[PDB]
Amino acid sequence: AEVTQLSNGIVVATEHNPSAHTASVGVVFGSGAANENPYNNGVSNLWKNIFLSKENSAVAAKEGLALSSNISRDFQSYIVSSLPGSTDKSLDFLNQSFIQQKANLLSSSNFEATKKSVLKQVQDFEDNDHPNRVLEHLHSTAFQNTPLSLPTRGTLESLENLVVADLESFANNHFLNSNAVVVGTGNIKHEDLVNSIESKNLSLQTGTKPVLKKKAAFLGSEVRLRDDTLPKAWISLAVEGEPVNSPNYFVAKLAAQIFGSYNAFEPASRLQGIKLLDNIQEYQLCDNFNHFSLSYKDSGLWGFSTATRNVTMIDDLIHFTLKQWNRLTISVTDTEVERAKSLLKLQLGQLYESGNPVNDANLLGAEVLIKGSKLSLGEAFKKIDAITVKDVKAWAGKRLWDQDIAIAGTGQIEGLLDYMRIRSDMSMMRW
Amino acid sequence: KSTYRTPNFDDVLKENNDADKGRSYAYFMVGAMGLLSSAGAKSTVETFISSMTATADVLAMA
Amino acid sequence: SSLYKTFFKRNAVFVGTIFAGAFVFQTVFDTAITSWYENHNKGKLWKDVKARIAA
Ligand SMILES: CCCCCCCCCCCO[C@@H]1O[C@H](CO)[C@@H](O[C@H]2O[C@H](CO)[C@@H](O)[C@H](O)[C@H]2O)[C@H](O)[C@H]1O
Repeated sequence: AEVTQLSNGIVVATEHNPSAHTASVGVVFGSGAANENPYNNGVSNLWKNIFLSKENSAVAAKEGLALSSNISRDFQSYIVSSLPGSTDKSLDFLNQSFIQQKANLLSSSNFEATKKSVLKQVQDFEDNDHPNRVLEHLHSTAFQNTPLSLPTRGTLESLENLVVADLESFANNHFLNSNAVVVGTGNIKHEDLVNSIESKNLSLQTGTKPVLKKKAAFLGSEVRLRDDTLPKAWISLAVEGEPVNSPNYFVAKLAAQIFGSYNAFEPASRLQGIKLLDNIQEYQLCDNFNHFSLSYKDSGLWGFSTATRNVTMIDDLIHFTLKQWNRLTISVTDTEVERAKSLLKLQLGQLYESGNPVNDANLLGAEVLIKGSKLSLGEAFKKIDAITVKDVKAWAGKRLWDQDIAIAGTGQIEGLLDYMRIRSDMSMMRW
Repeated sequence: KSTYRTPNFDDVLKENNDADKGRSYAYFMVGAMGLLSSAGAKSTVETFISSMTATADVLAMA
Repeated sequence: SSLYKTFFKRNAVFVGTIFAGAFVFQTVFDTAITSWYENHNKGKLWKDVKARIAA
């Protein structure tokens, strides 16, 4: 439970844990899909793919190292996992790929083979992963003509028109030192890693800063991807949520826990202490749903996603769900809040403390890049337990009550009513 | 064309410097319509109800 | 318009306030119209004719 972070020439962040069996090392840059353009959209995802290319991956496999990368909206990460003893050989492969081979990975035979793979990759996503496809379009319409609208995997049209030069241009503008953080998770000590880093000098493009842009903004709107050939309807609906480092960061996440997630086929899920379940189970309004409180640097999204085969009652699904959310402003109970606290801790714990260091790296990296530090799991619980019904009400009355929404859906959505009908349900009539 | 590239709505969208601009106008209109309707309904109801009160020709002072 | 946000603050006007304002309107509006009407017809009214009579 130690969050150590020091700065020499580069900012080093680590979180050591005795028993772990393995150690993960990697660099996390403060720029992701939110930094791209509509035309070079997908460059970051492309970088990730060559970094994991058969060539670069085989070089690490001989050495007994495993590679992992993750492209997000606000950040980007390249991670190498190793045994606690080879904590130095991971750094050799890291530097060898970001300075030495930052020209060998970009060969005309490797690039074309990779491009052909991310194309079949992004295509497969759009053709079959409907729930994530819908969630991606939700960001697209909610944050249209703004940084958060760009999809992480990039679009097919911007991808196929991408060249080696675009990779370089992005790398020379974002893979900078002032826009990076070296992260180490597993079991290795902070002093053990910082020494191996401060050993090898050479700045390489120091003092250089990444380009600036315009602030992200939420726009109440919708995108309907109707497709009657699909056997279900997948929808996602949300309001402007909370950005990371917001006073209500936790109040929002708790609010989403109150309604939680559901799976009609799992006996135990049908028994949860969620009032909404009394309404949706009678006629089986859906196969599943899940609420979320997505947070990013400039903004976020609070809402839910759902999947259903009850195509003639989608209006009841949306109506009952929105009536429940109305409650947060006027009648949420003490016990609902308390149930949420307990469940929020359990989920927040299971995330922050998993038996996998690669997840730890992403969580640590993403946090330190935005606030310059990481809030300890024990510190979070103190904030969570401090939330009162009055807090949730004040939050809901500002973020949910009579506020614009963003909608996205695909499949048999003929039954999903017009925007104004959904929007009207964001409140209730009163004397 | 990619579905992720939202068409242009610039001609319709208001340059958001005053977030609750359209809301305040809509709610004032809706509120004023509700006001004048209620007064109209009240006047209509009273007109019909008063037609049943003693007629001008039957108020003879004996 | 910030004039709206001072009284109702981003929320719509509620029925009670609408009904209350309607009763007020009815009285005010009627006097305003009757006044204008009688003034516009000054000289023609019975009130005016009675003033010119003495019996
Ligand atoms: C037919 C005879 C005519 C009778 C009179 C006509 C009807 C007049 C109704 C007047 C007010 O009715 C009023 O409507 C507004 C919406 O417009 C409601 O407001 C509700 O929706 C609005 C809009 O999303 C929200 O901002 C608000 O917080 C919510 O309470 C209010 O609670 C209700 O009280």
